[PDB]
Amino acid sequence: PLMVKVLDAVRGSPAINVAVHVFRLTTEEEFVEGIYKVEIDTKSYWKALGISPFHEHAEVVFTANDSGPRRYTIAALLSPYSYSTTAVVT
Amino acid sequence: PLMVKVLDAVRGSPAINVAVHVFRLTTEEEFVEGIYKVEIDTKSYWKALGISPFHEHAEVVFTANDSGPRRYTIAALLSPYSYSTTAVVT
Amino acid sequence: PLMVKVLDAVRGSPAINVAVHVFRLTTEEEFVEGIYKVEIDTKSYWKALGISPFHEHAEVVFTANDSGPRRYTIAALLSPYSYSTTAVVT
Amino acid sequence: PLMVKVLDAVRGSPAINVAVHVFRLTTEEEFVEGIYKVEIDTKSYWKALGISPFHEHAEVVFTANDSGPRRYTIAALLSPYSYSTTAVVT
Amino acid sequence: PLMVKVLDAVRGSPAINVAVHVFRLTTEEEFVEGIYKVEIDTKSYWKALGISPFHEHAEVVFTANDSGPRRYTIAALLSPYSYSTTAVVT
Repeated sequence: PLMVKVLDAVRGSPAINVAVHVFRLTTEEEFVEGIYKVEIDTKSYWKALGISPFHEHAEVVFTANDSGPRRYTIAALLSPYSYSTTAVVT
Repeated sequence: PLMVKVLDAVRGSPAINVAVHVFRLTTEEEFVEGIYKVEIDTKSYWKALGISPFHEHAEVVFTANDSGPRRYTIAALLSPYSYSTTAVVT
Repeated sequence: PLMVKVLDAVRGSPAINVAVHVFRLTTEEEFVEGIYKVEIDTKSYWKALGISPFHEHAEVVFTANDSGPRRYTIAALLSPYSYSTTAVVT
Repeated sequence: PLMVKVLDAVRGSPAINVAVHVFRLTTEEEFVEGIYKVEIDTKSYWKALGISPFHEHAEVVFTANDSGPRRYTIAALLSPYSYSTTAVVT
Repeated sequence: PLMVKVLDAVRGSPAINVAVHVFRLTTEEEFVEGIYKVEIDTKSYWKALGISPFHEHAEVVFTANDSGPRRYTIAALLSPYSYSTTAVVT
């Protein structure tokens, strides 16, 4: 008799982020990966190269210059607000 | 008789982040990975290279220059607020 | 008769971060990894290289220059607030 | 007759971070890893290299220069506040 | 008849961090790892290298220069506050 009651009665004015889950090489099975996922300026360079990517003779030069003027200005991230003044000014 | 009551009655104006879970090479099974995941400027360089990536003879130069003028300005991260003044100013 | 009551009645205006879980090479099974995960400037260089990545003869130079002018300015991280003035100023 | 009552009645305006869990090479099973996890400037260089990563003959130079002008300014981390003035100024 | 009542009635405006858990190579099982985990500038260099990582002949130079101008300024870490003025100024 599984019973999940979430947020039954809401008279007011809220700001909500609900997530209700009810259950009864690289291999992934039977999962929930990302629901509210925020990835900002994420980088992956060499992921899951194949079987024997450099088998016998390899002269590999891996230079990774992460070098830049960047400006991430997020006034409210994954954050609800009922009554508020959210501002980014310059 | 599993019964989960979350946030039954809310008269006011809240700011909520609910997450209700009810249950009855690299291999991952039967999981919930990231629900409210915030990844800022995350980096992965060599992940899960294949079987025998440099087997016999390898001359590998791995230079990883993480070098940049960066500005992450987050006024409210994963943080709700009911009545408030959230500001980023310059 | 499992019964979980969380936050039954809320008249006021709160700021909440709820998480209710009710249960009845690298291998991970049957888990909940990250729910409110905040990863800022996280780095992983060599993770889970394959079977025999440098088997017989390897001349590996691993230079990892973590060197940059960076500015992470987070006014409120994973921290809700009901009535407040949250500000980042310059 | 397992019964968990958390935060039954809240008239006021709080700022809460609830987490209610109710239960009845590198291998990890049957766990909850990170719920409110905050990782700032975390680094992992060589994790879980494969079976026999440098088996017979290896000339490995591992130089790890962690050297940079960095500024992490977090005004409130994993810390809710009901009525308050939280400020980062310059 | 397990019964856990936490924070039954709260009239005022608090700032709370609740965590209620109710239960009835490197291998880890059946655990709760980190709930409110704050890791700042944590580093792990060589963790869980595979079976026989340098078996027969190895000339390994491990130089780890942890050398940088860094500024971590956290005004309130894992510390809620009801009525307060929390400030980082420069």
